[PDB]
Amino acid sequence: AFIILDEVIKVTNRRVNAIEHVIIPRTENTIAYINSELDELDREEFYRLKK
Amino acid sequence: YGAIYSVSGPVVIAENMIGCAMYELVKVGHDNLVGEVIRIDGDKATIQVYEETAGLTVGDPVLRTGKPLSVELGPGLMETIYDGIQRPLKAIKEESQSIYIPRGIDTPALDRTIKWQFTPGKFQVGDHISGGDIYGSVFENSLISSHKILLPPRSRGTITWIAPAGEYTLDEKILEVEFDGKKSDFTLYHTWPVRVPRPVTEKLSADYPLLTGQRVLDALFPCVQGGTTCIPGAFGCGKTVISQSLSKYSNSDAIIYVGCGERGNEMAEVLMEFPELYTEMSGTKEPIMKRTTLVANTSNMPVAAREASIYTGITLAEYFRDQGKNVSMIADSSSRWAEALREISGRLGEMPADQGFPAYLGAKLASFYERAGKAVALGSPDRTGSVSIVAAVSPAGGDFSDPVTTATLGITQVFWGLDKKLAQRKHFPSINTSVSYSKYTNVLNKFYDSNYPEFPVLRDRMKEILSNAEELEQVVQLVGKSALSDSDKITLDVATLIKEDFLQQNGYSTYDAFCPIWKTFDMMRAFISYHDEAQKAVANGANWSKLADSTGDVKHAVSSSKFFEPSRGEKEVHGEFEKLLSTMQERFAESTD
Amino acid sequence: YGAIYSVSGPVVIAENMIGCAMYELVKVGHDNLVGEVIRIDGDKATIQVYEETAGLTVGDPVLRTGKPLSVELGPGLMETIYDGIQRPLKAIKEESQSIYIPRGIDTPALDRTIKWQFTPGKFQVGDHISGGDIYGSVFENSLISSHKILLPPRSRGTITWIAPAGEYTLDEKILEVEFDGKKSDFTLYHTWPVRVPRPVTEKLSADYPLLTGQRVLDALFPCVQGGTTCIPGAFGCGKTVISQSLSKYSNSDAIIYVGCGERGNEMAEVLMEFPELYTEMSGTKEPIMKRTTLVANTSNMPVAAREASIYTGITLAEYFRDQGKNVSMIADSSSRWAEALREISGRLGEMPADQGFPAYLGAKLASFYERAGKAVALGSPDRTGSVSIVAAVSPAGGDFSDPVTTATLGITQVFWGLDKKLAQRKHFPSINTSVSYSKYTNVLNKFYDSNYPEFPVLRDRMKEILSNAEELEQVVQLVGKSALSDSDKITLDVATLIKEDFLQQNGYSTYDAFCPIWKTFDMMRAFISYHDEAQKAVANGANWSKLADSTGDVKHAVSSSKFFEPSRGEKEVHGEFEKLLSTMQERFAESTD
Amino acid sequence: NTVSGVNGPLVILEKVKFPRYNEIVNLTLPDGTVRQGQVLEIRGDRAIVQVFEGTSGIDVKKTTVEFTGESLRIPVSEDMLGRIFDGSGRPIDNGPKVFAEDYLDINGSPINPYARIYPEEMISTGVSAIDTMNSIARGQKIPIFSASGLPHNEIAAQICRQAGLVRPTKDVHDGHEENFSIVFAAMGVNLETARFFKQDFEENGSLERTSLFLNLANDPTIERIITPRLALTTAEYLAYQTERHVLTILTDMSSYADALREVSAAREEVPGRRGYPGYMYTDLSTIYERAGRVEGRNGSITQIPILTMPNDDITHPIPDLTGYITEGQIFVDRQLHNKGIYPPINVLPSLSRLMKSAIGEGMTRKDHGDVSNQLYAKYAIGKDAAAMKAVVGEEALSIEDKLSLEFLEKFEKTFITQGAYEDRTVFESLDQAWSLLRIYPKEMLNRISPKILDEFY
Amino acid sequence: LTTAEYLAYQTERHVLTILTDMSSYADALREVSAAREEVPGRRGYPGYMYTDLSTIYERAGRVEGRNGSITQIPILTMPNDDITHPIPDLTGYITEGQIFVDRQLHNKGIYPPINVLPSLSRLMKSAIG
Amino acid sequence: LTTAEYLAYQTERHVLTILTDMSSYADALREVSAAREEVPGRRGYPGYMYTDLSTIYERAGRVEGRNGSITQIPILTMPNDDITHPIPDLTGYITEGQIFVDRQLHNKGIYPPINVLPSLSRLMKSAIG
Amino acid sequence: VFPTRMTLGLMKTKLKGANQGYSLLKRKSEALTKRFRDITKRIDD
Repeated sequence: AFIILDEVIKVTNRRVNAIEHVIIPRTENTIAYINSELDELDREEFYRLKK
Repeated sequence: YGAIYSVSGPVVIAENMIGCAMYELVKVGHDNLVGEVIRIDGDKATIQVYEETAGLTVGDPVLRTGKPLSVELGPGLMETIYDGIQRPLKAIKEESQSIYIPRGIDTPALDRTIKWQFTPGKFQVGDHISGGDIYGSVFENSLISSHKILLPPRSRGTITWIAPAGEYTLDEKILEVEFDGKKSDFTLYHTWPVRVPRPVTEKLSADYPLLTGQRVLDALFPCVQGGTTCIPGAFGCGKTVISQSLSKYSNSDAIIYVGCGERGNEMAEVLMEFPELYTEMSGTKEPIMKRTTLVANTSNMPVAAREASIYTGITLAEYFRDQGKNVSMIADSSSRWAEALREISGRLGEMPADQGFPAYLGAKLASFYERAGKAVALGSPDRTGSVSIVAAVSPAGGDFSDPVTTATLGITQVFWGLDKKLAQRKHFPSINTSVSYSKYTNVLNKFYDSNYPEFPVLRDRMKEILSNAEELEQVVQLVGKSALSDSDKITLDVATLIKEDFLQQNGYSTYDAFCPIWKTFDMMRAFISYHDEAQKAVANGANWSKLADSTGDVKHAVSSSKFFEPSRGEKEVHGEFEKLLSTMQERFAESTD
Repeated sequence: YGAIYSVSGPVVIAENMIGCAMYELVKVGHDNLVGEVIRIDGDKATIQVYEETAGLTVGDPVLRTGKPLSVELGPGLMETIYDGIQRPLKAIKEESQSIYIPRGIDTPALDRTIKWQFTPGKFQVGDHISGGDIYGSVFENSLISSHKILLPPRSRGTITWIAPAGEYTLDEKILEVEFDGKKSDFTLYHTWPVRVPRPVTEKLSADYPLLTGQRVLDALFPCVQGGTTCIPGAFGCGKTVISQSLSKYSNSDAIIYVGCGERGNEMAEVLMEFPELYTEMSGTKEPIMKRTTLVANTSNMPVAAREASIYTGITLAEYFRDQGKNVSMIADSSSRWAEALREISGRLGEMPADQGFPAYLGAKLASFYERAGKAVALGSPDRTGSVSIVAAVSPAGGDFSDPVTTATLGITQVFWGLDKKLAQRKHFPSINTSVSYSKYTNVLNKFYDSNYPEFPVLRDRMKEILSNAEELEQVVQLVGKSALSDSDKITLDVATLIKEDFLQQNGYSTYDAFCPIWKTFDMMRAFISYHDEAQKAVANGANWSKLADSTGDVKHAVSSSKFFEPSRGEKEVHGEFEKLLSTMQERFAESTD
Repeated sequence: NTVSGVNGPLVILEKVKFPRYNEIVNLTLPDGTVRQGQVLEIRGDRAIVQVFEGTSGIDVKKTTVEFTGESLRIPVSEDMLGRIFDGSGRPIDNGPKVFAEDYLDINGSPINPYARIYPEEMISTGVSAIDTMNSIARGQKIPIFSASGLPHNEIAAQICRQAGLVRPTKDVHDGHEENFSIVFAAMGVNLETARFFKQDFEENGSLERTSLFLNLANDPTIERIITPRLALTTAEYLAYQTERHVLTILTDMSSYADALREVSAAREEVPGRRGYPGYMYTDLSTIYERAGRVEGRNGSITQIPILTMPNDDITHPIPDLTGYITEGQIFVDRQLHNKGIYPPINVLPSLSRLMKSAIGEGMTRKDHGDVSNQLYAKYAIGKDAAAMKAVVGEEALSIEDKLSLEFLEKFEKTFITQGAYEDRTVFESLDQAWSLLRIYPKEMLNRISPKILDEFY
Repeated sequence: LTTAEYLAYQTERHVLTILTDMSSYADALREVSAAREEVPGRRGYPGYMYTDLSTIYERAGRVEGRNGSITQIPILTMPNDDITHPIPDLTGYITEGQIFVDRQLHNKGIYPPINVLPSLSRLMKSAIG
Repeated sequence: LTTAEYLAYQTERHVLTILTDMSSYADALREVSAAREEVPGRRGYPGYMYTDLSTIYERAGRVEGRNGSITQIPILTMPNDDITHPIPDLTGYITEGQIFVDRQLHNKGIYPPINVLPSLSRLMKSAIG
Repeated sequence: VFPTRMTLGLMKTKLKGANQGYSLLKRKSEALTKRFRDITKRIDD
């Protein structure tokens, strides 16, 4: 039981580190990139209308 | 003067303008709503009218006040609550019998039935006079003469008329200056444009040493006067609590509180609580209120008054800076000031820019901070005064990526974090060395190093101990405590002390309420002293467990210093610390052996 | 004449115009600034004046040239550096005593001080002639005629007189052509408008390789003469490096280098660099430069020049393409050309399309890439020519989804991606198979197979090694390399070697920068033989670590192979690569057992 | 005639059509103030002007004009060295009166005799972090890309005080042959920041060899845009006449861009993407063209502009346009600062286009460039491998990888860490690099030829 | 809101004002403008959306004499479950806390389904006695 | 299209018109309205872009005589790659389903690379028997 | 490259998936290492 416990904890430890460092910041950066383009399409339109 | 041609939405357009300038304050119609001239096309002027125009018509008169949007800085400024364009709230509460000021009702910018006793300064008939020179003073405090009457800037000449000592009305004159004929008469109150910064002899790097009486600012990353500081808010993280603390505990001459466009429930608290509260440097006569001049706009108040707010407060502080007093400027919050700008642009059809937020934003936020600072005071005596700016910022889009928070962090050299967690745990403020920096720090500590404190050495060593500890906590989580030595465990203990003694406060005693420079100094001296000996002794054959059982009485004593008087050794240098050095040395002989 | 009505910015309005196209060339003032009539509003034509302006009086004459903006096509343009508005920069250095053009100036577009050598043609007296016929030639190069002089398109007739062999001037007339009376007399140079593509008899499918000289380009996805290429930037592109390569290595007869409003340092690097390097077939008269004609513009140099640059360059290319010369046209960078359209659209006040970039960007861009390609030469003689358009682009949005990049991606035939991480490690130019394509590869690979190379099989195996590497690389980072097997462990390793060795072509040698079609083949062959042998060896019983250890020295030798010159063995097919095959085979026996 | 209206910083004048483009006019205010302005637009019996002084307080028939009849030019002189100016060329600390020996108009194109022969000599500040990875040639432009929460000001300061000590050493090597002068233009910065720069020039003894132009943010937005240009016109004059290498430090670029943006959303032009100007590119381009060797070929203008991202991204319209025009960038990172590394300049995506050109062999080694290629690769892979170490542990971390982990630490704490008075030289940087690089096997070190490798491990 | 201010001031009564739906009021405000020279801000919602919210908000608080009061609970419906939607964000800054009601609990079949997980009253202590 | 309608109607033929490239067609529409009084909507695309697509699309369907038909295959390349871009988004609505080609299959080395996961035709079952 | 027009909604849920996983998986990890330690002392004896 010990030897197995020793192997499984090593895998569970890698997964926490992976989701924390890689996954979450990728979701932040991608969201942001798209946000910045997106708001500008709505704004420029209003300026076009006004002109 | 003018005649109204059209009124479209909140905006009034008026013809027969042959002499309206584009900053002028005007009273529109017969309802005398407040308005200011944004643009001029031809003989037609564009005015944004900030106060409700339901009842207003076309063909009605437009009467200029004859000057831009300005604030009057006169005497009687203390123990009054104002708006950001400045009109006494208090006088409206009595007269109108309504707390807030409703449409079409206006009052002079200060009370005018009030009379003051004017004493002369150092001038006499026929002597030459210049800007910033003290022509007389008025008391308002029984601590200081808050209103020094200075000669107006943009005014100089030879004085044809000096009134003597005696009591005069605000309307009544006391000075005439001859400078290309009669320049004008002058009165106690002088006028000053909000967006125009006062002239000064010269501004200097922010370095003037004074406390805010909150230890953690000073200890972790030296608190600065003439500084610029941003603090993150979220309107229930305890920012409002530290603002009332920051205002009381300080030893500065005045505090100017600016509620830029706030809840109004927070503004209600500052009105009432501050006269209840008592000075930490002595004085009666409504203590905190007497030292404080209060500008209060809630979020519902005209977009102009909120917009003016930050400018108007900083103007009162700069003027006093010129007087040679140290003033603290506390603003909550520049995110509400920014928002208001968005409102005005949108109402005009003036294009905003990035994130829907004005293009006007960057340059304006920057214009404001540069007014704040250390200066040598305008006029011939030459004095030092300072204005310290603390501005709260908060999300403006529900993100911290908002143009405002990110623009201000660039301009500022001080950043101090603020947390929900530490506030629930009863540490107020909430500054940690991971969410802060101060680049002003090198000059401040240096200044402190001169006076008696060993400050620079101590402070670098303090930052490092809290940093190194964080890393040592991560090991406790993963591996546990079976891979940490006596020396690493010791780092943790010292760090807990630094945090306990400085960061955690809540007004436990009238020793947390005010702390001098000396008590801050003695606390850290004690922690480093223990750190070096303790680690040395474990290297020489001792254990953390051993150190702990013997240290006992001396170690609890340094933790509790914050409840006790600092006045034990002398009068502000603490005896509980001075004796500790000897006991800690003695402690270490026993520990090694 | 005209009268200048308004000068508002670089856009100038003048009344009392007449004629006026929509590309008509005008000179504004007595200063003679470059402009073009964009619009007409009423009698008044709106001209954007693209030259610098700080001293143009309103109410001066505006002179029409009577004709659209054109370039002169004739002898002596080769080995000459011009801007896009056609003024000899070299002449500008002498006259002006300034390297760049000063504003308020204008001068003729071709030097009129020199004489050129006319040699007869293939059209004698009474032969019928029709545009693009080779009337004669002028030698400009010391191995070829770079300028074969054609009769201009839409001219035809029978030649009464051909002047005899001899030297003449280029101002001097040497031909009379009869069509409908005396049609006109002709000179060596003729004009052609840049907004009119020069006609062609017929277009031919591309089939003849563009030898790019670079391994990473030949190997991953080859280009063809008659091709179209898009390259996206982010300032890690190494555009000057690859452009400099294209000029020297590409086996085209002529190369037209176009500076589209660049750094001004980089255009200066490629001018200076050509005479120092040597031609690929011998000849000196400033070697590489002798085949190279430059359009050079700088960023805040006249915008008309910048805008005209791709058009003027491509018209230069088309002329040589009708002469039956193969041409490599390098446009660097078209995104600054597109930027100009953003600017134009702004100045005028017209509404834009997506992200402020106009809609007319896609259609204009599409015409441009369509004027390039492989063709059968215009005129009776019949020759084959080519234009290969290679164009760099860049974001300004910090993504690859922005209009400029997108509109080019739509149209382009060959795409060479840019991977920021590889470039951060340095691997100029940097690509993966997933970010790049050439639709032309199939037809190219059959052609390469005839030549000697094992090229088809190597193209499929190259894609496959990179594609597998990408999938496995995600699994390694997140999960661990524990799931992976030893063959897939190898996949990462062989692929890594290809990254470092191919992509990197910056070098400090011309052997580490020029990799011939044969040198590129041997390298790729050697590396695949390794991978196949390697997957087998671990399969019948060997480790990734054990295998790695045995090849060891032999692996270093293939890495360092690239540094070694290509001029040895049979030609570039060295004995160094051939012996290496045997050593891999031997190594395979050891590795397995 | 007189003023019809003002819409923002645009002033609508009614006046006749006779003035020239950028002709100065003067506005007579009834307040006892004169304000200068320059024609942005000329139209049929009206003009639209941006005033350098003020931005508001402009009347109708109380306000009158007289046209100067003279277009906007800078009196550029060469005896302008040691004199202190503001953002218009008035003295604020009582530096010497401007005079005149030549007048040049500002248009980004004075006489423009910029480069058609590229730079090739080397300039070193003694900073390895900068010099090795980014080889600064004598007329290249490489900006400093930083972000909020960094001491970009401090690094700009490192350059300025350490330059003018390193340069005579470089004079002997034939890296230089001539004196150095610094032309500092500050835009839109705090009093406190402005004094810091002035403090640095005093402190060194290069207050007499520097020109300082100070523009503050509370001075008009129109004054702020003229400030970099004014500095640049002067700079070209010093280069021309007295043949010195002029380094221009133009700080801060974001402040300048905020000014352009207010004069483009208050213009009758619609601005580009993210409310940032459509000719924002152009405005930036004007500075950038003014780079390279100047006639007589021994003076030059070299440029380091300072950018702080106000939104922490290279996504933003300012970094992306800036980086395209210039030839590289020198990148500073947040992580390194937090840790205690000064200068905190990271080397992960910092890049020099004209690296090859800049290195030589008559004042630098030829191995500067070869060794650079290794450092960039190795560091880059090493940074990425470290993040990977965190995730995987030791179950996908090799022996070789452990060596990359060691190279990374050592590079950070030695190569990048040096105090603000520490001066290096190129030869020392190479030697220290060689040592770090030494633990790697021969096989590993594969982007550098065997000839080089074998001699120096 | 006006009717309420009169009952509260003159005859001194504690009034709770229930206002539903602030999202429909906001839409109306975005909706008007179709010949005005007034331009909206983010997501098509005004730049002056603040101003309009404020307007409702100004009638809310203690009345003068203070035994009567006007107490306001506005009700805001997220149409797409986005807390970064402009309507809740501006309001949230002005308001003294917020009540969050989530879909998840309604789904288990709890009614009312107020998750008190991110809900806050910032003057929680101040109310009780 | 008009010629196809003549083929389908008068002589009862099965007509296949293959119409490439819609994207090029979309741009052309976009370049105009830059001086028309008619104003451009979302992402600078005309609002009557839908109307333009629908004129093209109209000649498609079984003709009367019910022995002829015109079947229409429009060819769209996504210029930005996403399917929420204006060019594809509007077209997918007018049509009855969609067919997705994908970059990913192409990379592995597949031909014709067709992903089927978002691909569905909602009138498929009824037609066929 | 990822879709520009209203990706926001999907991308937000990706974040919520990720977030839920850190907390839960950390609880799970915490518990396994707490047990592991108990076994360690038993096995050694």
